[PDB]
Amino acid sequence: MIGTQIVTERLVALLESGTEKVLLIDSRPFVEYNTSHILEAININCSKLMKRRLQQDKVLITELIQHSAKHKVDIDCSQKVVVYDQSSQDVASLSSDCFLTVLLGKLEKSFNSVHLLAGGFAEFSRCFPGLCEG
Amino acid sequence: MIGTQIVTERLVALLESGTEKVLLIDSRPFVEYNTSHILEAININCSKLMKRRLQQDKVLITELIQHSAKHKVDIDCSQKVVVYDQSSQDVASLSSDCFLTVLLGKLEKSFNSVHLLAGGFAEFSRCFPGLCEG
Amino acid sequence: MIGTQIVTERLVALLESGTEKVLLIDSRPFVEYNTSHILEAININCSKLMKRRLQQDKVLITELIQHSAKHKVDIDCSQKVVVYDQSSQDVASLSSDCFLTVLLGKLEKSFNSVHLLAGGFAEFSRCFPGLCEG
Amino acid sequence: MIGTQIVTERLVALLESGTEKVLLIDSRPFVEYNTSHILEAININCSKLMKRRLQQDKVLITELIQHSAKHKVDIDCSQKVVVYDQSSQDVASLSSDCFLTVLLGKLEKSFNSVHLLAGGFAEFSRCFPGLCEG
Repeated sequence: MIGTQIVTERLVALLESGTEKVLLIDSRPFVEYNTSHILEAININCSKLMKRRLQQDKVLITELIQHSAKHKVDIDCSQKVVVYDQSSQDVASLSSDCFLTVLLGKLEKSFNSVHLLAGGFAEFSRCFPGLCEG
Repeated sequence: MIGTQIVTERLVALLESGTEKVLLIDSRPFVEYNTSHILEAININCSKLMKRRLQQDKVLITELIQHSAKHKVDIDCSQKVVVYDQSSQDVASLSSDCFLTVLLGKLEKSFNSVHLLAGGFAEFSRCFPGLCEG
Repeated sequence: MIGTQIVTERLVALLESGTEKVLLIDSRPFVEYNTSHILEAININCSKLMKRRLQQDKVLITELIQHSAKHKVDIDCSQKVVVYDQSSQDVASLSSDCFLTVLLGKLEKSFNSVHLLAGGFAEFSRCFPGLCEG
Repeated sequence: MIGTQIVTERLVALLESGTEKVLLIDSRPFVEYNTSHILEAININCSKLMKRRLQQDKVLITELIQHSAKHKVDIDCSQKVVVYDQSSQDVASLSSDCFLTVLLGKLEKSFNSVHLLAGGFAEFSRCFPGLCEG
């Protein structure tokens, strides 16, 4: 896993353009997600069990994404994928074995461009409240 | 689905010099596969029942690829993927609603480089019988 | 250089439905190009002198592509690239040290998807004479 | 231009792995570069003139990279490219028309993975002094 980031302003620049198709993933607990999240973000359960099954490779990230979608999600390895939790500043500040870290590895294998959101939902919701759904 | 081909000879070249990881997909009936197939190739049942599940996006291709593997098949979008049937010369000569075309469409979505083997397992086993497996 | 092909028919399909940007490269002598070439195709002189400059990496392919364009050719690595000569059936039938093979090698380095047109400008102009340009 | 970042720790993780080939680009003035820079970083002159020629598309970024290399540089669109200046924190904190911003656009077009180093040479040299050359 390489691990790269995108900042809020640049994500919004990305969303506002008909340039790229974005897969937005919210890796927080569902109460948080259901409470508020970035528009059209897909909730991927931050479970300790799900982490085990992903690293056991008994679940595929592409499988989890689609099962987690209320919509019928488009899986396409050309989609720019942005992941976020509550307040992680960068990939380096993560522990080697946590869920988000595991999630990024699986994603970087199935998608060409995978980025963590700098500051997480905390910063994003702080800057663009009109872009969050409750 | 765009549809590109690789000729039998460039496949071997692609294999011999391990500069790229190759995912080899045998899309023929199980009996044809189990008889003889290109070394290390993965069999994806030519089931019209599996077809209908793919077009329904009720099963993902990478899911279907890992299910059809004895070893731990590494789903990685930067893998070069080569599909083969019995004796298809190229992608244009395929019907609009056949398993292969359905298979290639879903594969090109999950994988960067996806190629049909020009001539199928007919010409390959006709040229490199030592690279086949009983 | 791996070496993959696209058949005349899938090229047109690739063009008609603008879901991908296509870079069309005519690798024949200038007189052959100027007579008739596939619509919008860029001519890259088959010069043994240009060959030697490419293998010396004294001229870059994207440099050579923009030099050989009347319009502003957008060098973009995510462009689908299709090369053609007069009547080459596939990449395997090419000599190890010919311009085409040298051209494809450098192109695959600068571009994600690079394909030889199966049958060259012979079969294409034999099938879509309306998509040729005098 | 999308614009993404990589932090020092993750760049070093990237360099230390035989996983990916990295193109390291130093976009500062040459006195700074010659004074000290990250090992094997290629100096790309931060010139106001060069900025104009790049945006006029009269110079190609792939052309500039190779001309700027004391070594014979490998241009290959699969190379992970990390760019850095003195102390830019993220892409969003850049002005829309500055050189670095122009540089990132051109690079993102010729390379699949292009990232700005979070904090620039200032932070990198602050953390890994043994990885800088004077």
